[PDB]
Amino acid sequence: SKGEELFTGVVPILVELDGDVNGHKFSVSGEGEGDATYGKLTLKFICTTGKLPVPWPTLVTTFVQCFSRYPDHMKRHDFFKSAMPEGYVQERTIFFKDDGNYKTRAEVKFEGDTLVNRIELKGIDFKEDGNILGHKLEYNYNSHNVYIMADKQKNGIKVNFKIRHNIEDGSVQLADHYQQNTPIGDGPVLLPDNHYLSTQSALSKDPNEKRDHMVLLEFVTAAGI
Repeated sequence: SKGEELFTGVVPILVELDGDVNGHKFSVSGEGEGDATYGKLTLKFICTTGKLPVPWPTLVTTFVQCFSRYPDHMKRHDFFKSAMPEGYVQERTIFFKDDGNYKTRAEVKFEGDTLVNRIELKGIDFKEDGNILGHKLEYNYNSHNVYIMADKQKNGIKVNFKIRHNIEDGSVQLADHYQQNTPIGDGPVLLPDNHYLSTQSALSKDPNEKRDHMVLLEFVTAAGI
């Protein structure tokens, strides 16, 4: 396919987010690199408007699936890379159990040789005293499976999954994800058979960094075929 060749080495990544959660406005910038050969991502995010109003972990999923490692035998199912360099639109709705929801819209594509993820986030109906606004989530992250399916009507894919956020009291915060991706260009893309992505992520901090930020290491590989 098209994009395949674009991912053959380490690619620099730029992440830009504009958000509003219950009237609290904020901006985030992130930079790093991805190496789809190992399904590996390394990023650092910085809250540019000051203190992040929600917990960092809640934004992970929002902050580039084209960096997933697809095994040789599954290359024909890699929609993400097939949409490059023109890119794709990724939209979601994220429902926090017994809490508010996030609505996101992003464009992911290449600007020169940098892979760009530009997002607009809108959060509503959050409880001022819930796990999100109340900042009760631990600073860590779990492994998940992300289910993918073809959408022949929109020439895209539909994706669904649940994230499990650990709460400081030992409990769990569920986050139901509903997602749609559609190509930006008019060129051909690869529509996949049902399959899934297996994820793992580690969160850390930069000891010498005074701004509000998050350091992220993540591995993702496709499976189920």
